[PDB]
Amino acid sequence: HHMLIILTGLPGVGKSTFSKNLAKILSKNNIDVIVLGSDLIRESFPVWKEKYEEFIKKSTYRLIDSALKNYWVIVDDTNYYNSMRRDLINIAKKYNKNYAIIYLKASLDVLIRRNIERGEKIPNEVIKKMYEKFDEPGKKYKWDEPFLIIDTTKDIDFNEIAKKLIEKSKEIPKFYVLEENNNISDKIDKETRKIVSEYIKSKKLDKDKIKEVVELRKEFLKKIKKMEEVDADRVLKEFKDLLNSY
Amino acid sequence: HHMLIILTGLPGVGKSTFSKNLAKILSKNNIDVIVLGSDLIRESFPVWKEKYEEFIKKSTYRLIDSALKNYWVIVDDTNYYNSMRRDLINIAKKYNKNYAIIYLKASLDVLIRRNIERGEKIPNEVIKKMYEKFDEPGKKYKWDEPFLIIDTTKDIDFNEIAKKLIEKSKEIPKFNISDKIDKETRKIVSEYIKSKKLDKDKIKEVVELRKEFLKKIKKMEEVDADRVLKEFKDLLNSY
RNA sequence: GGCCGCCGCCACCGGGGUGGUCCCCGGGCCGGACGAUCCGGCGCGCCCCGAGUGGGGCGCGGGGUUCAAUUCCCCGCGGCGGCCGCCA
RNA sequence: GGCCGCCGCCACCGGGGUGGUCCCCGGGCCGGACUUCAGAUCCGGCGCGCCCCGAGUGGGGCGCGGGGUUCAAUUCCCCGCGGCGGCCGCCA
Ligand SMILES: Nc1ncnc2c1ncn2[C@@H]1O[C@H](COP(=O)(O)OP(=O)(O)NP(=O)(O)O)[C@@H](O)[C@H]1O
Ligand SMILES: Nc1ncnc2c1ncn2[C@@H]1O[C@H](COP(=O)(O)OP(=O)(O)NP(=O)(O)O)[C@@H](O)[C@H]1O
Ligand SMILES: [Mg+2]
Ligand SMILES: [Mg+2]
Repeated sequence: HHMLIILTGLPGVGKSTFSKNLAKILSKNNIDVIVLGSDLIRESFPVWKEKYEEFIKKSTYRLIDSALKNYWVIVDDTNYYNSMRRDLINIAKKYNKNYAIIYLKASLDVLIRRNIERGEKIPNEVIKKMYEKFDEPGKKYKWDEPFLIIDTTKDIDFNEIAKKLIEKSKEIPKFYVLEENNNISDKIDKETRKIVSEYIKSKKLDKDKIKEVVELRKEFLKKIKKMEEVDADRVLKEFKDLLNSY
Repeated sequence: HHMLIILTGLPGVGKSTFSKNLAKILSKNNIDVIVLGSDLIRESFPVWKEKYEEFIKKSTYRLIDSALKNYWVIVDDTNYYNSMRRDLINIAKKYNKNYAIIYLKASLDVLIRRNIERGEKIPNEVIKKMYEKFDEPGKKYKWDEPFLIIDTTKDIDFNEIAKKLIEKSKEIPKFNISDKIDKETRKIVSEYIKSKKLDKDKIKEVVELRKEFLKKIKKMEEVDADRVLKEFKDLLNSY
């Protein structure tokens, strides 16, 4: 069906650009997609202020969440922390939708250069620190491993990428658990095991004979799971008797 | 406090531009303000589709709503219908905040000119019809009356506008027994008048009789409906 | 990136049990005796034996307890995860 | 923009009620009743208009937009004037 696309990468690596191109392709593919990012709101404020961020984070997540109920969502954001990427995944987990992390990278070189061409709104010094404190996706959690790693300096086959994503959208997202396909059959197993250990201690057996006692139980148990009705007490005696006449 | 500023005007009249300016000024005035408009989300879609509108509307209102809890909010939208403007007011009504409608005007001429300059993404034909069906703010409801009417063709004193708004933000947003005796006695009198067909002079007395009785009772502290109503009926029968 | 938790380190995969030199359930695969069925088996390393096919022995991160450790204790490696680090 | 509607025209202001000649509740003011002052108390009252009497100061008549159902209209109905709203129309 539809899925959540999480982007991750340092400022200026080309995330927003990426989003719009990827978004157009996906459209041509008859896929309703929307690009959401914290900036949408953050930049709706004439000025920036630390106190705004709480609201911004909350407002952004709400959009993604409500948007993910009906459309493909490409999250255009830094997500330089893994716990952020997690938060975004829990949204897809919540609506049981497939999710794909796309990590865009580029050498600090290209980043500093592009930031200078932007007026250096964000001090080069910051860009440098972020590059260092950035959480390499996949390095800590397997759920964090990137479905793709894109190098914005080289070409990009948006058609191939769109193809791969669509195919993953069709897969089954197993976020938590499943079952595929008793007590008495089990109690006989456990008990016979203890009985065999008792017999082995009372006869001070050697390696050779013990292996027969073990095979003796194996044969015994096989003969029993063939019989329909069985009683713990009864069987356990037939076993002890079998061991005594060994 | 903080208030909800509603913008209204045809596409290209200068709404978004207006918002950014008004927001900057309000900022220097130590006021936390945010600019929100349906376009924010609509344009987050690579292409446009009728079915997106529902989400776009709902998602936008949610933002304005959650934003108006902590910040001033300038709604940058066309809102060419009054029912739309109302729906935004209901938000301010909900949080009991002041609201100010700002109508941006411009001759069809300036609009068509500006639309051409934008690539005419919106066919001129459309701009023309929207102009012909733009609900003139105030024309139907007093609550719709514009706090201001701005002509984007002439200059704009953002400092003056900012001052007026601030001042309006400070204004205040607006948004038994004795009775039962009166009612019943009235009924009793109508009943008595039906069962005896009195004369003009006579009924005038019955009415003055109730008048005097009622006055005598509003003097007594404790009273019981059932009880007094009986004393009245008895007084009626003994006259 | 910091803190902490669960698990694996018995050897086809998954799940589970267990002081027995492993075992049970499901799946897969291989071989032998007879075509389905019956029976046996399954990884890596090292060593011995056989002209060869093949057969057999030893071991399974380090150490402790024990007749015996996959299991129980301490340590080491690894797998997975949780919380938080939040325009940067 | 389309469709539907509410309130006032009882009379200090606002809300409301009720076929009883009006009233109920809150506000404001004026005055009477207990003051040097001030938070308070109970109680009478409060608008508009046309005509007349004060040979002086005040009081008297009647009406409360037009008509109808009525013994009685503030109330119920039709219209007028005055004030206000609801739903919907939705990139456009
Ligand atoms: N594939 C690309 N190759 C070269 N330059 C690119 C590419 N994509 C984007 N750019 C340019 O790199 C600069 C930043 O791109 P942008 O998409 O804004 O990055 P971003 O990560 O979204 N930035 P930010 O939102 O601040 O984190 C602009 O000059 C883009 O035009
Ligand atoms: N005060 C102004 N005087 C003259 N031109 C203006 C003014 N304000 C804005 N413009 C120009 O008018 C064009 C559109 O302005 P814009 O602010 O986008 O209007 P809008 O109503 O927000 N448009 P839309 O979002 O499509 O409804 C741009 O060229 C603006 O620069
Ligand atoms: Mg960006
Ligand atoms: Mg605009």
